[PDB]
Amino acid sequence: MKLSEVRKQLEEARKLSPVELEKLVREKKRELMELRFQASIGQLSQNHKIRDLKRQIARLLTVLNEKRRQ
RNA sequence: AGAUGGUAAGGGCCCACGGUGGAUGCCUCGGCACCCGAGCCGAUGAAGGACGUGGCUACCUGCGAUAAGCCAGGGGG
Ligand SMILES: [Mg+2]
Ligand SMILES: [Mg+2]
Ligand SMILES: [Mg+2]
Ligand SMILES: [Mg+2]
Ligand SMILES: [Mg+2]
Ligand SMILES: [Mg+2]
Ligand SMILES: [Mg+2]
Ligand SMILES: [Mg+2]
Ligand SMILES: [Mg+2]
Ligand SMILES: [Mg+2]
Ligand SMILES: [Mg+2]
Ligand SMILES: [Mg+2]
Repeated sequence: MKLSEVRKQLEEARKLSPVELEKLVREKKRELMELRFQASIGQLSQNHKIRDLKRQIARLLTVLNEKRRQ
């Protein structure tokens, strides 16, 4: 993902609530499964997408944790 | 009558060139010694592991379902 889009993800994420973070992670985890399936039948040429999503989910969960941590 | 040479199945010595083999010289990612520095970790679960972890991944390294990585500060260019 582009560095600027990462900052953007963090700012937008940091504005969210725990619950909104949970919904969004769950959606991204879903979107990853779709990607996995496509990789397995050979229809995902754009395979950088998998590394990306996995890190968005990390970043989000990382932030969720920030939120709950205090 | 007499007498003396060309035989090489193969062998031997020498010479040339090779094959095998990995000495020797040079080399060094490594080791060794001394000196200096520095010296605890663990229930906030250690040391050390198992199994995982990559779009394609046998192994090693890294990492832990947030899985060759997540956030922030500093450095660097
Ligand atoms: Mg004769
Ligand atoms: Mg002969
Ligand atoms: Mg002969
Ligand atoms: Mg002889
Ligand atoms: Mg020879
Ligand atoms: Mg020498
Ligand atoms: Mg020590
Ligand atoms: Mg350990
Ligand atoms: Mg491993
Ligand atoms: Mg990042
Ligand atoms: Mg940094
Ligand atoms: Mg920086």
